[PDB]
Amino acid sequence: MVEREEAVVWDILDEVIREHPVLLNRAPTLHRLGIQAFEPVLIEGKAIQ
Amino acid sequence: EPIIVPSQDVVLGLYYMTRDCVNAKGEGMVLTGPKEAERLYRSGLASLH
Amino acid sequence: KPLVGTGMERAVAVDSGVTAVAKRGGVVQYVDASRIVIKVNEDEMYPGEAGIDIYNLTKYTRSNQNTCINQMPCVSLGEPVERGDVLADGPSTDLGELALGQNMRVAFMPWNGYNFEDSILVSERVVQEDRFTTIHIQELACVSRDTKLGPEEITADIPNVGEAALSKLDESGIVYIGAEVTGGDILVGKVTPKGETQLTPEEKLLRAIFGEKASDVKDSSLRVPNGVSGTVIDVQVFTRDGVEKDKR
Amino acid sequence: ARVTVQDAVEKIGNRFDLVLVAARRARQMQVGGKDPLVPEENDKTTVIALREIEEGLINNQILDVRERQEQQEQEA
Amino acid sequence: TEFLKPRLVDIEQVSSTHAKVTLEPLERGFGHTLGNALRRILLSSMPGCAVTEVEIDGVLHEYSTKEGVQEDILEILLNLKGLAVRVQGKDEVILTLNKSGIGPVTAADITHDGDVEIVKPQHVICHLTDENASISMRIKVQRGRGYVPASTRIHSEEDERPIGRLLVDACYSPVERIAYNVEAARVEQRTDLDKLVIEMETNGTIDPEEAIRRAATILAEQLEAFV
Amino acid sequence: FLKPRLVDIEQVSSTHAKVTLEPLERGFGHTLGNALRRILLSSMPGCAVTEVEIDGVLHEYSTKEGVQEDILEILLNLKGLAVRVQGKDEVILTLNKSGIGPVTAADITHDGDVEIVKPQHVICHLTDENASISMRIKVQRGRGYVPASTRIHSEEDERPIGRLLVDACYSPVERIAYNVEAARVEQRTDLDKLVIEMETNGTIDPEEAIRRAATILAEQLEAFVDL
Amino acid sequence: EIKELLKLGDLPTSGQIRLYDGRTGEQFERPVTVGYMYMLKLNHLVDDK
Repeated sequence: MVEREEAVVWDILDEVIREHPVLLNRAPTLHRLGIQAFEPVLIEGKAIQ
Repeated sequence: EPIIVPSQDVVLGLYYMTRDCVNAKGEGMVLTGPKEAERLYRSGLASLH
Repeated sequence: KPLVGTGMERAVAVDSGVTAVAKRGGVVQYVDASRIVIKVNEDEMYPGEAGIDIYNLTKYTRSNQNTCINQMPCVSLGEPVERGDVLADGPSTDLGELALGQNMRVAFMPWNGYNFEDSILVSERVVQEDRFTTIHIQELACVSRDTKLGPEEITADIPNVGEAALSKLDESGIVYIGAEVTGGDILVGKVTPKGETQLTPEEKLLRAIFGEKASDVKDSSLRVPNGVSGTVIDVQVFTRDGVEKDKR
Repeated sequence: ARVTVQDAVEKIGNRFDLVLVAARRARQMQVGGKDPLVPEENDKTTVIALREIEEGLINNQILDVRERQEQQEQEA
Repeated sequence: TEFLKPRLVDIEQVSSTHAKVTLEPLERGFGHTLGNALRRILLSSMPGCAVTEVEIDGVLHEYSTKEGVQEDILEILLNLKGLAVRVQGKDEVILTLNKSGIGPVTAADITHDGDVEIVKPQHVICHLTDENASISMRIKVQRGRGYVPASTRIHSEEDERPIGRLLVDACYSPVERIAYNVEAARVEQRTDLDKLVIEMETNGTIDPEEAIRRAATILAEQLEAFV
Repeated sequence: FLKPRLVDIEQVSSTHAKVTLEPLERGFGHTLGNALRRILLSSMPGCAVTEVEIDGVLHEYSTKEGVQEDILEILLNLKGLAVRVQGKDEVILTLNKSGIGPVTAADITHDGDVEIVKPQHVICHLTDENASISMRIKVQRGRGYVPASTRIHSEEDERPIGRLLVDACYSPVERIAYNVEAARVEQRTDLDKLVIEMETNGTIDPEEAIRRAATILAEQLEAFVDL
Repeated sequence: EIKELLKLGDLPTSGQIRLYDGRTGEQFERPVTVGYMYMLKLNHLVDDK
């Protein structure tokens, strides 16, 4: 189903994204202020907003 | 200290907001609420300062 | 080209070797794309087998950065030149003149966070006209023709697939002359022998019956790089030093 | 959505032990061991556990009670 | 060519404060063509009712004194502009306030005409302190469209040369706050379409849903030449 | 609440014109003129070449043996051609040119539905006489910028790889400015006269467009009337 | 010479026109800096990131 990216599985994808905490850590991070947590939003792009 | 201090763009935004001068359209009238004050400048029948 | 430069635009074209220059003047006779046939004026036309010059242009090739380079014909048909003028355009050049990018109507106004210090805001008109686009023609090396384990052949015996993959793999088992390869297809077929220790006794006997090479030669071809979707334009082949290939 | 967790601090303010406890509760919710009591608002188990602690209905006290309660239910 | 139709609207409601409309789906700049539109229309093109003039009687100034008042005639004027009123088959109407004694002069003590309906009679106009406090005003409420500041309207009768009237800002806007927001809507396999979310508030001379269908008719009105 | 109305569309040139609306009310013509702008830049059924299967071209990274330009270039010059369709949404043509000369856009198999705005638009340059280049041009109709990129995901398994595609930008409209000013009628203080100064590429007619675009606004009012 | 060419064109002596937002249509108070500059895209591509 995901082999064809069925619109169905995207709604299942939704279910596993709605309130799923995410951790964001940059590379040039030397101090702890480069690590936080957020909430996902479906973005049609290549870069992490 | 709440580490995140408005850097530059956002600072200027609020800086051009809260600011005073001598010449401005409507300078002198009275309003019973900042709510209609909102609907006063979004229309633009008076100056922001 | 930059409208407001300093006057060294043609100076880049002349002091660089990205544009095909003329060593003699004269009416161009047959300009196509990969060739520019020139007729030279007699005042500077050699008394040695007359004088018809030629300039060959690189047509959509690769570079170090694997970026595309194409000498674009700036001279049309029936147009004379001077001993020191241009015939082609290297990458990022306009009439020889150094033309790096393009100039637009730039403005400086704060506007809904799309410009925070480094953040830039551009009109969709750019990619709607496709003015700023690049071409990445890439080269991937392939090996074949005798690995000590067994003399290799290109494609020949190709298992693990049907005939769907061969729709673009001709009578040589090589990729088409302009295919749309994507995801995980195969570029060129590469065959390689297997091994002694791994053959089972129930396939050593059946091995010495159904041919000379039953379950020995496998499919270990060079495949389309995982994660790319492009178009094969040119094939650079090198036949065995001494013995030719087969047909392609 | 959830603006802060300062209300969790009002009840159980360890800031770390919180993580431990409610996480185990969310796992009993995963494995069919149990099920929630506070209706979810599309919130997956993590955020659901957060609500439970801020109101203060299912904290460490009650969770250990549930543990020993299941012990009478499995034994007999 | 294939066009798409606006559907699914979440009428998020909280009493009289705000209603937030969530409609899906929108396209490249449709959350703008929609949002911006409502804003300017709800500001300088929306019919409503509000006080235009207030003749006290003797004192026709805002910075004076009136024995029996804990406020100032100035504060009185502000509450007058904020009074939520709505008429039906009348344009302009003048009422009368006849109050005396120690107490909050609410919007109920005014004279209620067969068209003048104070939607919030609880709205205290002015605070009236101790003893006598003989206050009596002649108020002029009018029907208009938008917002008429006194700054641009320098009355040609008793304010150009004389006094006898006061100049307030008639708020003919049945709303209070216009905050439209753009947020990525999402069609399953498709890309990022948009979802217009409108945080809109109304005073009381109209409730959220009615207001939506109202301007909708006026939009068809100003699109009547073609659509 | 006077209805709105246009006047004769002042055709200064075939490429650009100007409409004028006299019956406008305070505020409407301004925000609605901006609202129309987005619509007259989005929901517009444009025409764009999608699939061009060329004679001796397996890929656009080649040059026809007999032409001066490059195939990639020629495809952009095909996007430079403004064409109209009347009945069908899609039509396949065939360019047939031979002989030394700037290939005008009138040598193609001209269907009664295919309608060029300027048959003088040179697509490519033939430099030889024995080179008859032929190419089937599959052009269709849709709205907004719809690239071949977003369309190759379905693909329909395009095995015939002699078929080289191009990005379909479906936008006839171009530059839209609106001139708001005092509308001088003798019975009113001042109304609004919207002089819509428009630029087009020259494919779809303005009036057709504005009634059609206002009907799309009607689509976008549907749920705004529905509560 | 510069101002002379803005005068030699039908352009503003200043080089700052009052624009009308494509998302509003109002005058960006105090004419804004406008004109052409030669851009330059770098070889840093997101597919290599």
